[PDB]
Amino acid sequence: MKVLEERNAFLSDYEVLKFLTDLEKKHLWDQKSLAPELQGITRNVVNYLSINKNFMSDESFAELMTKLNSFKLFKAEKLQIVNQLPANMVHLYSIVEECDARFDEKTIEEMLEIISGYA
Amino acid sequence: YKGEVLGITRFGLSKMRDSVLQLASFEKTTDHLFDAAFYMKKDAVEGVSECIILGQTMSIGTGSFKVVKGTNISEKDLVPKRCLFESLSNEAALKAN
Amino acid sequence: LMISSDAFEVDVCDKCGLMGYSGWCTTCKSAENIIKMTIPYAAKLLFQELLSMNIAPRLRLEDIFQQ
Amino acid sequence: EKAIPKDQRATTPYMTKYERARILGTRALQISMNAPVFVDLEGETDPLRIAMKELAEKKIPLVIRRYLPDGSFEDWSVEELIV
Amino acid sequence: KEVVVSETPKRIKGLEFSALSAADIVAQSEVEVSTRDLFDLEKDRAPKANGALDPKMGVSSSSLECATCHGNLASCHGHFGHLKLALPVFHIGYFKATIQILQGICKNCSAILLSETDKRQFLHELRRPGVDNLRRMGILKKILDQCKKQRRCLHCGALNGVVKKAAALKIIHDTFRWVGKKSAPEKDIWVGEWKEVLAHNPELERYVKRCMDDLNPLKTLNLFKQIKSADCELLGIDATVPSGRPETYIWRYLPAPPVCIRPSVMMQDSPASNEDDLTVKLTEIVWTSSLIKAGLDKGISINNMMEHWDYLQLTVAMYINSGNLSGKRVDFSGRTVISPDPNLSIDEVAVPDRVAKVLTYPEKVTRYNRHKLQELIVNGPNVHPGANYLLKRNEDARRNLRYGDRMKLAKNLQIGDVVERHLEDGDVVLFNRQPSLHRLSILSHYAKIRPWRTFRLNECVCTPYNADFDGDEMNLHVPQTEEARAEAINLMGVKNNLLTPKSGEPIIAATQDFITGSYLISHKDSFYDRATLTQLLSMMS
Amino acid sequence: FILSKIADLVRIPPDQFHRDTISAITHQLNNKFANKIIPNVGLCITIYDLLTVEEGQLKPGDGSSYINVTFRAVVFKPFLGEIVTGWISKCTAEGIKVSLLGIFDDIFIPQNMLFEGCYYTPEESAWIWPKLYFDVNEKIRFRIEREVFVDVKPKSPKERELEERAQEKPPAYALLGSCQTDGMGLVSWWE
Amino acid sequence: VMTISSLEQRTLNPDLFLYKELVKAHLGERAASVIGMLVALGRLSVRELVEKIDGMDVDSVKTTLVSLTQLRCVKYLQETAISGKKTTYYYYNEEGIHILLYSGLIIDEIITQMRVNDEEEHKQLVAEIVQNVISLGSLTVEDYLSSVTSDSMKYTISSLFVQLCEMGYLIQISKLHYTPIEDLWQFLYEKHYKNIPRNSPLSDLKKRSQAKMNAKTDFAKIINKPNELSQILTVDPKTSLRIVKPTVSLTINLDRFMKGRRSKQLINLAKTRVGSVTAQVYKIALRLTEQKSPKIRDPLTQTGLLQDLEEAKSFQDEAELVEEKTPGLTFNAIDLARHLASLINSHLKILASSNFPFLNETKPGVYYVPYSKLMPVLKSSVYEYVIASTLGPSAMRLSRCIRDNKLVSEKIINSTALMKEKDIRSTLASLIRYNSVEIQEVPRTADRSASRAVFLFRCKETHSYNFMRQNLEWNMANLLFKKEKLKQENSTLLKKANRDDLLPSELNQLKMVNERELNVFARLSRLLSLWEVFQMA
Amino acid sequence: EFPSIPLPINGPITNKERSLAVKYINFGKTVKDGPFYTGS
Ligand SMILES: [Mg+2]
Ligand SMILES: [Zn+2]
Ligand SMILES: [Zn+2]
Ligand SMILES: [Zn+2]
Repeated sequence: MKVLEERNAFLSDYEVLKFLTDLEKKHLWDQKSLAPELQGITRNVVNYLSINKNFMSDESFAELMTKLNSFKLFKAEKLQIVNQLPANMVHLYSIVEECDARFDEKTIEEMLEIISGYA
Repeated sequence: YKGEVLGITRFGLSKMRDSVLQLASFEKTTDHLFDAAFYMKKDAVEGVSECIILGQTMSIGTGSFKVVKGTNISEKDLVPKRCLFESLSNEAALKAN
Repeated sequence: LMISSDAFEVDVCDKCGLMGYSGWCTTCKSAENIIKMTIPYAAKLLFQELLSMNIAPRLRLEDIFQQ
Repeated sequence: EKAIPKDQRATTPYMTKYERARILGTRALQISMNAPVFVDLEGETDPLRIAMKELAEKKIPLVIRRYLPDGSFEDWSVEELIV
Repeated sequence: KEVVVSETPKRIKGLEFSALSAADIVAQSEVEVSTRDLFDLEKDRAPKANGALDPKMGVSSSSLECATCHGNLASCHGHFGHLKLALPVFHIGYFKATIQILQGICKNCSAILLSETDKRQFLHELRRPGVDNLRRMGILKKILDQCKKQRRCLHCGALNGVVKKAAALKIIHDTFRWVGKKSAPEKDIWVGEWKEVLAHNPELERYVKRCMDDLNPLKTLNLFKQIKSADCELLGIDATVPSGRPETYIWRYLPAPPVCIRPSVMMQDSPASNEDDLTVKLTEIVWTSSLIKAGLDKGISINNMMEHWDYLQLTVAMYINSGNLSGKRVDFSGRTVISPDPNLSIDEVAVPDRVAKVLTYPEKVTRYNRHKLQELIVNGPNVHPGANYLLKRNEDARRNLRYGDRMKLAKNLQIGDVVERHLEDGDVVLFNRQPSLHRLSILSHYAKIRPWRTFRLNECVCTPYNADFDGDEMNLHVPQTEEARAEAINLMGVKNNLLTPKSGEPIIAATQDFITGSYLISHKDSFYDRATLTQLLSMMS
Repeated sequence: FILSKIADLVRIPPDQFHRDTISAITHQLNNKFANKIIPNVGLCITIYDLLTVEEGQLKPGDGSSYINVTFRAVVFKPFLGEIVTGWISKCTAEGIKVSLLGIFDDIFIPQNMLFEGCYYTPEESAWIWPKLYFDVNEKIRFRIEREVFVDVKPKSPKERELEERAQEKPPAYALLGSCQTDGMGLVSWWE
Repeated sequence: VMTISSLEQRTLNPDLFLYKELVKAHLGERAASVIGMLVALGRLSVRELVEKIDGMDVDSVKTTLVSLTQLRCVKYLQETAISGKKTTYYYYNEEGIHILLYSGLIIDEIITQMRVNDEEEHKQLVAEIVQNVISLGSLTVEDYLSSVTSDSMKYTISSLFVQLCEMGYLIQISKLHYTPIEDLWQFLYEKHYKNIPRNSPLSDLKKRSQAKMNAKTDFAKIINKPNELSQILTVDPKTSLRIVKPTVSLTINLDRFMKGRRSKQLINLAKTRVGSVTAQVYKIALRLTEQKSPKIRDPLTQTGLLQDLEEAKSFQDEAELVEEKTPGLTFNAIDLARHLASLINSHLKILASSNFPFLNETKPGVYYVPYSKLMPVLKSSVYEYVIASTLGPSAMRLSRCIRDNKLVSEKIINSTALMKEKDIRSTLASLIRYNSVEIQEVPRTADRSASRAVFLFRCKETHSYNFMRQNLEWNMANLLFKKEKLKQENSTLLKKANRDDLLPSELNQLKMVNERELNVFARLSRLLSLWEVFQMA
Repeated sequence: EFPSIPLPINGPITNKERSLAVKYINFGKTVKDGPFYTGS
């Protein structure tokens, strides 16, 4: 079919999660009612995307986006680090491009782990 | 109405009708198809005589208009719903760079 | 004149608008421009009678619902 | 292609006998496909008969788009048109 | 996974008439016939093979499927086959077109011979946005009229005479008509060459002297290819499509029609079935074409070659060369004689219960007919308030209500089912007499189920039908949808057509014995009483 | 996960006129944009919202109501793709396959762009890294490099009988990647 | 079905598919669309191109016309009406398409033209100079010399620049050449008619007298404009070197280039006549007489033939008078020929007595090479060597014996060189197929039948020449369309093969398609050398 | 295929015109690289 704007309004993963959460409250629940060919992906996206928060943020999301606004970087990698949560490793370096430096090690460790562990 | 008095005969139906199939409903056939294929008539279907051949609805009488059904929806429901989507990417993209 | 007399389903293509058989164009062998529609059967015999000789009554299509 | 607004409509405000039969047949073809009616009908059959009861009450949710020969849409709702 | 499949309701907006070129015939073709004439009758069931009707084309029987599309005679659209013939032959239908397009060309440079300023003026005159079909033929007549004035050519020194038909299907070019006393250098070459060839043989070729120029169809096939193609716009053809090209009006490939078009007549079930003559004509084309292609290089040619080639030209001319009657055949109709009945209303025709049992009406079940259609199915086809067929919502089949399928079938009755109910009281029906003069010959009525088998109707409505009853038959049609049934009772029925449109006078009103029954009541010598007036008031209502 | 805005026309039958317009159009758009992979856009999931609807037009043939809409269906498509989580499916000495389970299992990653110090054995053991090697059902965070669409290969009708007497194969949405980072490829290689 | 023998483009497009394939491989694809409507229609304005392409706008049509005008692929013509409204009109230019057609033979003949300074300058400098001339179109000197940094050898271009425009190719830019051939005559034909006042009738017109002499006079002056002109040549500054003025821009002339290419076929006919040394002295005597020769047909009879018998008669007679009276090309003396004694004079007498019409009409003793009596022999000597080469020598016998007399008859061919009824008829029908028999009938009945009729065979000229010319253009259109077939099979190979400035299956793919890409050009040059003769009168 | 009637004389690989094809393809590459491309 004729598309109009392909790459428009890059949204995060938690926004998709809360959209499919609020999509299954218009009708009967997916988990509370467990105890037409559309509920499959509806219960499979919400099950697969919640695998990293195992052993939730509206105002904490606001504080986190202001903290990401405190220092500047590239465009979509802020979305990548606000979704992947790189906390207990050096995976932030794995996000932003080569040359492992931009700023020194005792600052990348704390600006990684406080931000990605408070959320 | 064309500026000349020409009646209804073999040479009379060619006054305005561009329709080849309407002019194929008359005697002395097998000569109006070949010059229509030679001079390459575009032949936009508008007359009722070539809408009953193709099975189309005619544009006179009952099919001279269209009826459509109103949705009766307001602009309050057709809103671009939005709550904290592009706020993260707008501030940390033009700061000190 | 059409439904109770000679209702006959067919497929005609958009580019070089001749007709094929239900999945294929027979002229453009890729055959993705196939549009299925109904037509009187005597019009189908008239089209094949014209196409048997050196006349090509090409069908130019447009959608009903535009704006 | 331009749509004439309500304050610039130039056609007749009456209902033609050609547009009385088509709106009734379209309503009766919709009712035969199990559409909800909006009239207190007595128990009967033949959607062409119970569409006349809606036309006499003027509760048909359609409009009659009247095309002029350049594109002059001119909406003309059914309840605006009198019998 | 799968993909989005989108569809749009389309309709026809034009008919661009054109001629098939050499590539378009071969592209839509299935196979070439390739020198087969005996239809390949081997002694198994006398089947058919290549070079004729075959499974590469369509089918003409119950068995022996197509195997291009696996279907019977009811489900095969037919397929074409190309037929290439050596020595490309002249087209019989484009004779006048070839003469008119050869009058507008030089025969040496193969270009147009109109002056390039008058070409510019007439070309600007062609592209006016308002041009009628009667106007453009006049402009092309002016093209061919001014083009018969330039005797020489604007690019070469050759002279153009006149070109016409040799009074056959032979195009002659009478040269040297405009040449008078002023002898051309080409005229000097003409005189020297003919004097030389008469000096060789002064016995035979002296009597025949007016034999100037001929146009071989093999030669003008090679002369239509040397066009500049900016000149294929004043000749009528619009050369913006690759299906333009005046070369494409000469036979180089003959499209063989499908065998679904070629009739296999049903004067059979007898052994050794016979076909029509069109396949015989195709066979007789293929045989002489292969004979020319074989004997082109194998011996005695020239007289047999030109005789068989002109015979092939006459064969192709006979192949496509050799009424305003009724035509269309309509389902759900009847024809019965008529009878008098003034107890019936003017908007009704009484239909007997013997033809109101096979003339059905398709009714979709909904919320407002489930209480009736169940009993209608239970009554069955023999009891008159009943039904015959039943179409499921998921389209299982068209199951008839005759072989099994009792009481339990009416019990389920899913909401998308379509029954075919018998004709009942109050159904819209249209009613016709076959010599239809004006628009009051086809009215619309309501039905009424009665005894003995005639189409009786009231006599206040027999005046537009021109009924003089005496055993005259009339036709009866029932509409089969919800939208055409409304367009008969609203603007076509009896109560909405009390007038004639010829003068506005009432054409459909009181009749013969209803006039003399009103002259005797309203006569002045009649005086009634309550033992009589009450009976008169009770017999009218 | 992008927000693609496309526009088409849909039909609503007369037996669904009792509901409101928004839920009817939303139900008719979900039968078309289920697990119904779009040509060169990716795979749609749901419908976010709809806007600038028009008057419901109708032809004399059907009797249903045709509405041309403009909506913002959510399509699972990374713009280039850098790092995404998905566990392994089955061991093969080729471009190894993973599963982003719940949506589709079609992502390959070619082995030739990974570390050149590995070897696959036919004794059911997987690729051995220059410590222990990986096994089944473990979360793998990998790279996205190449994503090339092939939409529709139509099939000729006389060819459709040589594939039905004896007995889809190209995926319409396939991804590739190239693992390069030291330690990336398994979760418990870190910590 | 399996259409593989090139049938879906076989007959649908001659005479414009060549022009669409010469511009598709050079100027993108959007230029092919606007050049396929100038040929298929003719004259159409800017808005007509927009409403006829169906897919480009005014911002797209007007942009592509500049890229065609820069390669002089579009003629300009402005017009007006009786009420005004002056607008712009565009014609298709075949000279620019011929420049795009040859394109390497321009930079092949110009290499083998200069003297003793050989293989130290004419591989790097002039091979970039002329290639930038042909590619970029109209070039000036100052905008081009600024590309090189620290031009220490800035005078080395000027020595090759003043020499090359002195004797040929480089010429002043198209201030005349964008105008059409027809309107340059028609505007000159009407200005010498309305500026004559009223007078006596004298056979009712009389002005067609004056308007058929004097306009031709200054038409020749217009023909005198693209030649060797001293307005740009031999400018003498004080205390410096002889230099031309580098101010105005300059392009190439496709009029002296073609008459130098005609000398190749003349050398081939000389090698057909005589072997080694006498052909070499005819070669050098023709190369010394190149830049002043009469050319391939002038625009006086390219268009505007007004049906006059005397004009068509004494146009080839006054061309003989142009041939007789040159400012020095008739001076073809012995020491002038040997400068760049009696032995080569004897070889030149052998040229005089060779009796096929080259190097004739020597009444006082000074020799001259005729051209107008040479062109039919040039066009026919190559036509007789193609049927003899491809179709057969018996076909050449059966075709040339038609030409021995005028209209040999059927009972006279079988009396010459071969018996009857065996292969004379098959060969004769095959030559009917290639437009070289032109059958004619005389009847013995009342409706001109085939049984009671006998035939007459005369080889009519300018029907065998035009058909073979169209066939050669067709096969040229073939040979460049198959070159675009390997581009779709190398779109993912030639695009990636640019970052280097082993996978040995690519060695049988990349270096295997290269000779298949070069042999089509090696055959296209021979297509060019065989086709040129039918467009040089 | 279908054409089997004989072939002309301009088809050996004994050419010695290899420089002309190189000049052809370098002219084509310099025209394709130029500013007046306007492709697709
Ligand atoms: Mg009677
Ligand atoms: Zn097609
Ligand atoms: Zn079939
Ligand atoms: Zn001519």
